[PDB]
Amino acid sequence: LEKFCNSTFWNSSFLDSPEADLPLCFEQTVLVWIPLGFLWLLAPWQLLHVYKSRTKRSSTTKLYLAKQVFVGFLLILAAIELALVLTEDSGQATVPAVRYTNPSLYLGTWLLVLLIQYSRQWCVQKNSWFLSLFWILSILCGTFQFQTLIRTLLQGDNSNLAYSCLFFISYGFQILILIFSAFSENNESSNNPSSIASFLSSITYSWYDSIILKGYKRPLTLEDVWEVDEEMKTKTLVSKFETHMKRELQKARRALQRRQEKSSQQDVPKSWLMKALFKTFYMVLLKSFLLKLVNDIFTFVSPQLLKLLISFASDRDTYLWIGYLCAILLFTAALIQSFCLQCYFQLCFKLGVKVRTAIMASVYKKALTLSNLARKEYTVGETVNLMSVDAQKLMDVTNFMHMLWSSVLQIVLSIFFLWRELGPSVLAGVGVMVLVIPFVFQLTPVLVSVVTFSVYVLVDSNNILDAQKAFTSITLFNILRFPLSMLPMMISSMLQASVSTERLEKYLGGDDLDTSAIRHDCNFDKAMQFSEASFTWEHDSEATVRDVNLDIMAGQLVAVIGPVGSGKSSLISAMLGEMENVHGHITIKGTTAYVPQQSWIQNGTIKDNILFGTEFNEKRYQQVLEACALLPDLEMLPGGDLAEIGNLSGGQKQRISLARATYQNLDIYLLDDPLSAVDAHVGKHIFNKVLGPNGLLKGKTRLLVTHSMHFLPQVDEIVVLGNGTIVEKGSYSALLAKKGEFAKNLKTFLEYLQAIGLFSIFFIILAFVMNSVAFIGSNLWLSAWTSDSKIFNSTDYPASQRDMRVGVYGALGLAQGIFVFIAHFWPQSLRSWITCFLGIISTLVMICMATPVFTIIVIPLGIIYVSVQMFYVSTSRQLRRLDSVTRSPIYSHFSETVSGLPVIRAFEHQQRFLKHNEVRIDTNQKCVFSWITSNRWLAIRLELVGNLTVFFSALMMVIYRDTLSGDTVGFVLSNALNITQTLNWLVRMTSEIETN
Repeated sequence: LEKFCNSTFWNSSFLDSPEADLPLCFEQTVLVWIPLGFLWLLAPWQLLHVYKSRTKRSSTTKLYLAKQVFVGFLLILAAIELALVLTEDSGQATVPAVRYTNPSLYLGTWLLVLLIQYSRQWCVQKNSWFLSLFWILSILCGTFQFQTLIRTLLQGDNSNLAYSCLFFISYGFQILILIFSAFSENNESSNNPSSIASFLSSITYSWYDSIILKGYKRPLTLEDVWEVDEEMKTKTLVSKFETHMKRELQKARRALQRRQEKSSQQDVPKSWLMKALFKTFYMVLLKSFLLKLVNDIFTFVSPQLLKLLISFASDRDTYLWIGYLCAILLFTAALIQSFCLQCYFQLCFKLGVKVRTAIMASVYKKALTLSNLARKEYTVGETVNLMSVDAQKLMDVTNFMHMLWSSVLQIVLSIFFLWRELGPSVLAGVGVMVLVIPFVFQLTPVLVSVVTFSVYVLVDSNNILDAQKAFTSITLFNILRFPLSMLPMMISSMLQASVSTERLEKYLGGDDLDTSAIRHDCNFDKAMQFSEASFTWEHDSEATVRDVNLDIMAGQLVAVIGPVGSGKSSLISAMLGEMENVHGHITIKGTTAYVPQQSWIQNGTIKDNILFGTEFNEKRYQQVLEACALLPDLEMLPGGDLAEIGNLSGGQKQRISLARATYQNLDIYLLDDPLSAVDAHVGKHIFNKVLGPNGLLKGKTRLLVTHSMHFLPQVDEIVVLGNGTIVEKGSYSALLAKKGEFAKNLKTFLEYLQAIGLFSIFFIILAFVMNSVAFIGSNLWLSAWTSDSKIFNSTDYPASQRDMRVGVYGALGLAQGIFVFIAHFWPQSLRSWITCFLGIISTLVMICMATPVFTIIVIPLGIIYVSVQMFYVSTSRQLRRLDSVTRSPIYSHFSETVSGLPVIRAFEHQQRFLKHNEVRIDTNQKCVFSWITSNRWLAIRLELVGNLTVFFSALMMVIYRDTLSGDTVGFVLSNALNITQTLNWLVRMTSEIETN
C-alpha cells in the first residue's frame, strides 16, 4: 500500500538509532486497522445475542447519556476532521487517500459504538467485555500515533495543526469514555451486585468491595451475605445432572446385562458417575482449560525478557529505547497473567461447588425411593457419609483436575528452556528436583543451581557462565518448583476419587422400591382389602404372611389379634410396601397414617412436629392436644411447646406420635401397637378418644395390632392371626361365646513470646537473621563469577580461577542450607511466615543495593500490602464461621430423613421433606461462593503490589544505566520476578495463624 499513503511502510532503518520512530503509513494503517476490526467484525454477533434476549428497558440515566454524547462529540471531531481535509479541497494535491478514510471509517465505527451502547440499555451487565476491550485496544494502539504527533510539533515543524489537534482531542476522551464504562453501573435493585458489575469490576473483583468494608466496621450476619445466583440453586442443578444420569445409568445397564447374555448368544453398570457429571458441566471445562493455556504461554515471556534487559545493560552502547520498551512490556505481561490465572481459578472453584451440591441433593432424593433390601447394607452413619466425605472428595478433585494436562507442559517446556541455555547438563538439575518430589521445597532453590552450574563449566573445557545464562536459568528453575510440588497431592487426590466415584455409583445406582403389589384405591366398597396375597420379609423365603384374604368395610375398628410371632407386625408393614410381594395384592383406601412402633420424633419443638405441616387452629390443635392427653405432659416440660426434642422421656415420645397423625385427619389410621407403654388409664380414653366410638376419630377407619386386650371388648371385628394366614374372623363376644379357638386365645391372657522465653527467642532471632544474609551472600557471588566472563575470553580462564568459583559458590550452597537446617530444626505455622517474610525483604534489600531511589517508593507499596491483607483477613474470617454454621444442618437432615423414611412414606409428605433440603444446601452455597470470591479478590490486589516492584525497579535500571553494572541488573531483576510467587504463600500463612 506504498502509494496509498505515498509514504514509507516498514523501512527498518527507522528503528536503528536513538530517535527511532515507526513509519507513519504503518502508524495509521496496521495500528488503526486492528481496533476497528475487533468491533466491525465480531460485533454483529453481540448485536443479536442481546436482541434475542431482549427484556424490559432499564431507566435512562445520565451516565447512559454522557457515554452516548461523548461518542457523539467524537462523531463531531471526526466529522470536522473530514470536513476540513475536505474543505480546503483545492490544495492543488490529489488528497493522499489515507487522509480521507482514517476519519471516514471513524465516523461509521463511532455511530456503531452508539447502538451497541443503546442495546446495552436492555441488559443486566451494562458495560460488556466487547466495549471494554474495543477501548483497551484503541487507546493502546494510539500511543504510537500520539508519540509521533507530539514529536513533530516539538521539533518546530507546524505543517499540520488540523490532524494534530483533532487526533489529540479524539484520543483525549477515549481515556475517558472508558473511564466511564467501568464506574460500576449504579443500579442497586439486584441483591447480588455480581450480575450488575462492568467488565472491569468483574476482572478486578471490586464489586465485592462493599461486603469487605461492611465487615471491618461491624459483625457480618447471614443476611449481609448475598444470594447465590439462580444457575447455582439446588433445584436447577439437580435437574441437569438427572437427565444425563438417567441416559447413562440405563445405557450402562443395558450393555452389562445384554453383553452378559451375548456371552452366550444361543451387576451394576461398570461406569457412569464420572462420565455423567462431565456430559453436564461440558463448558465450565472448555472455557477453563483455555485460560490455563494462555496463563502458561504468558508465564514463559517474563523469564525470556530478563535476558533482553540484561543484554542491553551489559552494553552501554545499545539504544535507550530498548530499555523502556522492555520494562513496559513486562508490566503488560504480568497483569495479563495475574488476571487470567485468578479468573480461571474462580471458574474451577465454582465448578467444584456446583458438583458437590448436585451429588449431595441426588444422594438425598434417591434415599426416599430405594428398595428396602438395598437399604439393608448401610447404617445411619454410613448413609450420611455418602454425602459428607464422598461428595466433598469429588469436590476437591475438580479443582486440581487441569493440573494433569498443564503440569506436564510446565515441566517439558521448562526443560527445553533451561537446556537451550546452560546445556545438556540441564537434565542433571531436573534429576535432583525429580528425586526431590518423593523444608525440602525451601532448600531446592539453593541446591539445583550448585548442581547444574558447577558441572556446566567443569564437564567441558570450552564453556563459561555468562549472566545472560545464569540469572535467566535461576528463573527458569523457579517456574518448575510449582508443578513438581503439586504432583504428590495430585496423584493421591485423583486416586482417592476412585473410591468415591465407585461408592456413589452404588447408592445412586441401586434398585428402587416396588409398589405394583399394593395399589392405592378410592373406590373399594370395603375400605381396606387383602386378596389372599403373600408378602415376604426376606428376598424369596417362604412368606411370613401368605394367603390372607380379608376385606375390611369402612369404619370398623379391627384388632389383628395374634399370639406373639404369628406374623402380625408384618401385615401393617406390608400394606405400606416395605416387605417384598410373594403373591396376590392388598388394597387400602385413601391416605394413611402409620403411627409406628419405634419412636421417630423429628428434631425441632414438640408443637411444630404435632403440626407436621399445618396452621395453629385451636379448635383442632387444642382438641387433638387435649384428647391425646399430651396436655399434662406439656406443662411438666420446661419451656412449653418451644421445648426442643433434640430431653424427651420414653413414654412421651410415644404420645406425640399418636397426635402427629391425629391432626392430619387422613382417611385410614393403620396403627401398629400404638399404646405400647401408655399408662392404661390414658390409653383407655385414647382408644375411645381417637380410635374408638367415643372420641375425636370416632368416624375414622382404624386397624389396631393388639398384644394387649385391655380395651379388647369394644374392638368391633377381632381377627386372630395364624402363622401366615388368618385363622378366623369374628366379633369379640361371638368368639368368646363359641369359646373354641378363642377360649384358648383368651386362656393365653507478645504473650506467646514469653512462653518460649524472650531470651530463647533472642537466640532464636539470632539463629533466624543470618539466614537472610546468606541469600545475599550467594547471589552476590554469582554476580562475581559472571563478572569474569568479560576478562578471560581470548585464550581462557585460569584453572585455579574456575576452581575458586565453583568452590566458594559451593560453600554458599552448603552454608545457606546448614543455617536453614539449624534454623528450621531449632508448630511450623510460625516458622513458614518468618522465612517468607525475610525472603521478600531479601529481594528488597538488594533492590536498594543497586538503586538507593527505591527506598523512597518501597514504603508506599509497603502500606498497600499492610492494607489489602488487614481487611481480607477480617472479612474472610467471618465468611467461614458462617460456612460451618450452614453445613452441619444439611449433613444432619439427611440423618432425620433416613431414620424416618417409614412415616414420611406413610403420611405421604415426601415433597415437603425434599425441599427442606434444597433450602438447607442453598444457604450453605452462599457462604462458600463468598469465601471463594474473597480469596480471588486478595489475589488481584496483591499481584498489583508485586508487579509494581518489577516495573518501578526495572525503570530505575533503564534510567541509571550508565552507573549500574552489566549483571547487577540481573541479580535485582531476577529476585524481583519471584516476589510475585512468595507473596502468594504469605497471607495464606499469616491468616492461618490469624485463625489460631
